[PDB]
Amino acid sequence: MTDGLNQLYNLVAQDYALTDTIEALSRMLHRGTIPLDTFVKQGRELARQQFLVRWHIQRITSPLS
Amino acid sequence: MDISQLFHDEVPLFDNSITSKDKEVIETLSEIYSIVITLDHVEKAYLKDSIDDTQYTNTVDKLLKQFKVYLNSQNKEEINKHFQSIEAFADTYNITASNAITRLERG
Ligand SMILES: CCCCCCCCCC[N+](C)(C)[O-]
Ligand SMILES: CCCCCCCCCC[N+](C)(C)[O-]
Ligand SMILES: CCCCCCCCCC[N+](C)(C)[O-]
Ligand SMILES: CCCCCCCCCC[N+](C)(C)[O-]
Ligand SMILES: CCCCCCCCCC[N+](C)(C)[O-]
Ligand SMILES: [Mg+2]
Repeated sequence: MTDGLNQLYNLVAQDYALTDTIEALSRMLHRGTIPLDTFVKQGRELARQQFLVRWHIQRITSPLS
Repeated sequence: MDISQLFHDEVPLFDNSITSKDKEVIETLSEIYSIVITLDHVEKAYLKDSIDDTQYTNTVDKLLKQFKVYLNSQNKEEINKHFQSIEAFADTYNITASNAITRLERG
């Protein structure tokens, strides 16, 4: 694929991995497997990265998808 | 045009002409978002009685205070500029945080 299509695919893959990881931590939190302080610290960092990944996806796909 | 032409070259995260202030605004939004998402999971976990009542109150208090600090910056007008476009993306892809939004409304 082109550099552009490679880039977009990687960002989507990264978005899904970030969601997978936030959900994994969320399941641990609800279960009591990790403390609240740990979820907040790690959860916030991943969500921060996810915003920017999604911002990036939007910037690429803004030509009417 | 085919996709190969439409998505030929890599696109940078921010436009190469983004001002220092504009970039700062977006970075502040990323922090606001992380609080919204994180809080939404905390609210939901509290509903399942999996979080200690004291730890929950302290954690949510801290998140609420932090949210206020971020919001009360970046000219204050420039953050609302993006809020609508964030809602349009979120509605398109069904990205929700309704428990967080409800809590942030009150506190
Ligand atoms: C949606 C199916 C498309 C899968 C495309 C996989 C991309 C392979 C990229 C290979 N490479 C090692 C050069 O990054
Ligand atoms: C712009 C760089 C974004 C890379 C995101 C990669 C997602 C994997 C996150 C892995 N981990 C759960 C350990 O933080
Ligand atoms: C999905 C990644 C697994 C997360 C497991 C959490 C381990 C955190 C250890 C750090 N801590 C200081 C709390 O011991
Ligand atoms: C999960 C929330 C992510 C929303 C991202 C919104 C992207 C707005 C980008 C605006 N812009 C004109 C630069 O394309
Ligand atoms: C072009 C792909 C856009 C990536 C963002 C998509 C958000 C996925 C929403 C997942 N969810 C299950 C909560 O609806
Ligand atoms: Mg798994």
